[PDB]
Parts: sequence; structure tokens; C-alpha cells
Amino acid sequence: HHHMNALEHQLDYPFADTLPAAGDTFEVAPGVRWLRMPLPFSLDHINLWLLRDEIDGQAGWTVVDCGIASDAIRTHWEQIFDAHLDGLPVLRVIVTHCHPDHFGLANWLCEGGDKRRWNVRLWMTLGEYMFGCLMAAGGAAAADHFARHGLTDAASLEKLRNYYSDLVPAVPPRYRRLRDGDAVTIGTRTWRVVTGYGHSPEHCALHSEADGVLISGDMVLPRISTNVSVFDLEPEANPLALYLQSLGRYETMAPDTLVLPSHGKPFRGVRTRIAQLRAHHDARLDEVRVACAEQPMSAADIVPIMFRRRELDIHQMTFALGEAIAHLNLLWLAGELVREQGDDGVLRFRIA
Amino acid sequence: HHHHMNALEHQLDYPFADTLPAAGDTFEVAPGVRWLRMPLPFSLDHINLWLLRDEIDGQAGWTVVDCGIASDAIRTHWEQIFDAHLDGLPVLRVIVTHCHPDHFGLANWLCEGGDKRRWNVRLWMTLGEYMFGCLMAASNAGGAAAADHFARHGLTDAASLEKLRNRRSYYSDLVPAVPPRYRRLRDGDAVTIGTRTWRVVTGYGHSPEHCALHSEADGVLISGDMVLPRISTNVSVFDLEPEANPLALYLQSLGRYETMAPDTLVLPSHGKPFRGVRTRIAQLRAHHDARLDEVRVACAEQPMSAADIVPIMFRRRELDIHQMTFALGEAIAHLNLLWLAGELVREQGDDGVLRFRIAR
Ligand SMILES: [Ca+2]
Ligand SMILES: [Cl-]
Ligand SMILES: [Zn+2]
Ligand SMILES: [Zn+2]
Ligand SMILES: [Zn+2]
Ligand SMILES: [Zn+2]
Repeated sequence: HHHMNALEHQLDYPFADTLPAAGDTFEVAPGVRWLRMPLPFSLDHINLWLLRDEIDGQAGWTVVDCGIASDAIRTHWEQIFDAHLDGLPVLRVIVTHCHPDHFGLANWLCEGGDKRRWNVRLWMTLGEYMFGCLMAAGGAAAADHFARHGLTDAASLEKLRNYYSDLVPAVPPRYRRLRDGDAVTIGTRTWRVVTGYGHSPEHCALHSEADGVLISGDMVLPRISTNVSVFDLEPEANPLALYLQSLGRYETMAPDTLVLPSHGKPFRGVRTRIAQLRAHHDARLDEVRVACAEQPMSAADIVPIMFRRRELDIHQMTFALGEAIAHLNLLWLAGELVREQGDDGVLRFRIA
Repeated sequence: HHHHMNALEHQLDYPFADTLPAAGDTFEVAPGVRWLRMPLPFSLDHINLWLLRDEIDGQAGWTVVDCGIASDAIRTHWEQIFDAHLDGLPVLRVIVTHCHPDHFGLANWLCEGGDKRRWNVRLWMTLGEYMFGCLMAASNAGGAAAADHFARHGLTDAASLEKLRNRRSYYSDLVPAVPPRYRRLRDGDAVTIGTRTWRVVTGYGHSPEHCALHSEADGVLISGDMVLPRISTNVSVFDLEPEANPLALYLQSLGRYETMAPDTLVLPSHGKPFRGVRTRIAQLRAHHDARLDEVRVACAEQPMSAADIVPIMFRRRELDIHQMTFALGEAIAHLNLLWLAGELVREQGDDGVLRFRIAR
């Protein structure tokens, strides 16, 4: 499903192949601890952050992201509670975006974990909190969306008509809203909210400019590309253009910025990684331009060029198809393509 | 009621004096821009909606700005607009400035073509307004969460708290349906409508991500609820975001209009088209500074809950449960602004009520 970074050697990993063991922490900067939780997908882990802090005279910790709601991840959090918090409480929970591996356990943490050790506030952007609430409170519409984009396998379309709430079983009933540019004081640092678009409604990245640390969430990952998909809720969305524009926010940061990604390892070379991501989507866009210059193309037609050797499952094709529509929509909305609905009800794109 | 009337209204210019379109009729306020006025059954008895002459993909028609609540009266007048005042051309799309029921309630009914299913068109909206409306349509001024929120801000009247719990369906009755898809508007986006390029100008504090539309070349501003000539814009703190700072957000958002050309024709959602956008911003700022000062003074005397500020902020007024809801939320907005800035200290008393006193 993901696109792997073959130019990883152009990045430098300041801790080489060190990984915190499940249930342990590793200090990546003074008062900034790295946690790694297991996930049962092809992406087998998420990195979470523990930040030493003091709010209103109470010493403690600010958590960044939560994990999915699994028994494994709950157990590792309790180990961390017992052993690696210096006996201090969590003071608040910051969540970068609504996706289940970042948000699933936000309510459990806010309610103090299995032993209800504290009661603290969720911090989140409005778009991520609203969308997660909506998704945690939720079909045929998705099947028709993909049908117009070339998914004609009758078995596949029927399966789609017939997951989030299991991983995000509960949502905090209140939140404190973060917005772009907000200053969040955490321990000795001023972290600045840096909003990102295209991947999710209103992704919150945190930048500590004085010492050059970036909690990049899923917007800048060293080993994989960031998913951008067009879904049925917003069928004319331009997430790829939104994503490429949001990347400009990191291109200007200091070259030695320590990037703390949600997947992969802490790395330096944020400007180098942005250049790789731009090249990748420009190469992927060019493949679409070429294909649409021969004959009109649907998203299902685009998938085998964009994603060579998928052998993909039904769930996998959902994100592959959504990414093709993202690339087709960028060129369509930019005037490089013309979109037409064929007699079979499928949407196709051709060069202008 | 709960709105603050503009005593300096004479400093604004109304290019159409006291002209008002009749219900079911339109009045042209600028080339290709028609004004509709719908009735509402509140103390605010109307909302202005906008019809913009347009052409998308070669099909001539109309882009609608805002919808009305879903009342029988408002549906009837819309059907009259379709039959008589559209030149027999279809609606092409519906733009909604924010999620509030009088702007959003009939968006789905409009998009699906009204009672006669005359067309099928796309909703245009900011992500924050669309998500929040969907959530509330599935609220701010009703439900057990709202009653507990206002109870800790000083509302003790047993009947009012009972009335608040039963308004669990206050929002869903006015917005009975919501469109299942949307086209996202963002700050700075250019929307080509007819002969104009309108720019999205986002505003905060009143609602999640309020969309105003600015046509810079000819000086037209569809201000939604952010700039109203006769009343202030409501800023409320609700249960979902209890430490919110909507007044700071609102006062900051007003800068986007403060710099606009002085000759700007403002098309507000309540009141009449006017000129004097800069003057009205100056009025609103002076107004919010005077209310903030009243709160500072009161909180220097004794600890004050929001319920204690309401009789000060809204002098000698008889408020029903709907009115008291927004009055209470605005008092919390003013208290929160001062608290978060460090001028006040917030403490919860043994009765569970939050009270504010000046920082010493
Ligand atoms: Ca938003
Ligand atoms: Cl757009
Ligand atoms: Zn993600
Ligand atoms: Zn992720
Ligand atoms: Zn409103
Ligand atoms: Zn309104």
C-alpha cells in the first residue's frame, strides 16, 4: 500500500538503529522521550512522545498521540505509568490527527488509564476532533464513489457495500482547540502549532524553533510517503495539492532540525526529505499525464501504473484507488485534464 | 432578548434606505446579486439570503448563499422564488457561510431541488462548519451536556435546567437533514461566480470556520454573521470546548474587514446592506472593550460566575431559555478572555460553580 523511500541513505539517523523497547522510553532530547508502540498492520508501529512538563505547579508529562485501543498498547502504557514516569502524572494529551493509531486511546489516557490515575484534557485541532467524533459515531455511498472511478469487479463492489469505532472505541467529550501558530508551552520549550492539510482535515505538527525539534506526525516520514486520498465525503477534494503546499512549512526550517516522525526513526534532513517527496509526486503525476495523453483513463486504470505489483486486498484497493483519484483531481482541477463521465457511468480523464 | 443594539447606527450608510424585499421576492443590490429576506420565528425575525447569477459548465443558473431554517414558511417562499424569480433557470450550487440553523437548515432540501426535486447540486462549505453541523444534526443550546455546562457557570433555576434537557432536539428539528457530500472552501480560495472572483475570508469566534465572501474588484462583501449593522455577533463558550476563547478569536478576525476599502458594500445576514465597514468594526471593538471593562470591575468586587455577569452585561432584561443560553455563553466568553489573558483567576466552589476574580 505504501511507497518506500529508496534514498533513505540521504537522511541521517542520529540514534542509528536504536529503538525503545515496548513498554520503555528513550530520551531523544532533554525532557523529550520516545515511545514505540506495536500495531497489527503492515505498518507495525507508531511512535508516541512523552514531554516533561509542569502546569500550574504540578510536575508531570504531556503525551503526544496515543495508539489504537489494543490490549497490547494498553499494557505497555501501564508499564510506562508504573516505571518510566518518575512517579509523576500525565498533565494533558495532545493528538496530532484523528487517525486511529494517533487517537484511539485518547479517551482512555484522559480518564487515567486502567487505574484512573488522573483526569486531564485532550488538545486537538477542531477539524481533527470533529472528523474523529463523526467517524467514531458512524457504506453504499463509498461503493458508488469507487464505481464511478473504474472499480467494476462485481464481487468487490458488493463487498464494499456490506472498523474505526473498534480502534477508537471512545472519544473525549471535551477538547481544548489548537490552531496554526498557537504557542504551547511544554517544560522549557515553546512549541508552535504548524497545521498541515491534504492528509487529514487539520493536522497538528509541533515545532520547537529555538532548539530545532519537529514533531511531524504523519506529514514528514523518513521511510514512507504520506497517504493522500479522495473519499466519497469530498469527491472533488484536492488533497495532493493541499499536501504539497503544506510541505512548504517544513522546507524553511533549519537544516539540522531533529524530526520526530510518527513512523520510522528520528532523523535529520527535513529539507532533503521534502525534496524526495516532491520528486516522488512529480514523478507519479507525470505518469498520469503520460497515461491520459494516450487514451482517457479512470482511477482503476491509473492504479496499475502508479502501484506496480500490488496483489492487493479489497481494503488495500480502497487507499490505492483514493490516491489515484487524488492525482487525477490535482491535474483535473489545474486544467491539465478534462473529466468526462462515460456511457457506463465511469469518470475518465484526458489531456486538454 | 440577547442582542446588543447599535446606538451609533446613524454613522452607517444604507444605500437602499429602508427598502426590504418582500418574503418570496428578490431585490437587486448589485449586478447579478439579488437579496432575499426570509422570516424567522425568534427575536431575530429574519435572515437575508443571496442569489448570485452564475454560469458553470455553460449552464446558466444561480448560486445560492445560505438557506434558512427548515420551516414550512421558509419552504413555501423558496418554492415561490423557484417559480417566479429565477428566470426559469436552475440553482447550480449552494454555499453556506456557517453551520447555524438559520444558514444551514434547508441546505439539503435546496441541494436536492426543493419539494419538486428540480435539480441535484453540490454543497459548498468550510470543513469546520460542515463537520460541526453534521455532528450537531446527529447541540450548543440543548442536551444534558449543555445543562451541566451552564449549571457549573451559575444556572441554578430548576425549570431552566429541565427546559435545557428537553431541548435535546432543538438543533435537529431546524436542520432535519444534511447533505452527504460537500465541496470544501478554505481561507483565500477564489470562487468564480458570474462576472466576479469572490475570495473566501474566514472568521473565527462566532462559529468553527465562518466563510465570508469578498469580491475585491467591485467592493462587495457577503459578511455572514461576522459584521452586522444593528446587532453584535454572538460569541459563546459551549460544553464541547469549555476553555475556548471565542471573543479573542472574534476580535482578531475583525482585522480582516478593518483594512477593506471604505466604500465596501456589506451584505450582512441580518439588517440591511450598508456602507461603512471600517466604522462598524470600530464600533464593535469599542463595544466589546466596554463589556470587558464591566466584567473586570465586577470581578474585582467578589468572585463572579457567568450567571452573575448576565444581569450586568444584559441590563434589566427578561430572557427566555433560548435567550438565556446565548446570554450565558457570551458572559462565559468574556470571562474566559480575561482569565486566559491572566487578568482573572478561576476557582470552582463547593457548589460546583466556576467563579472568577481579578488576579492580585
Ligand atoms: Ca477546521
Ligand atoms: Cl474550491
Ligand atoms: Zn495518518
Ligand atoms: Zn499514522
Ligand atoms: Zn450565526
Ligand atoms: Zn445568523
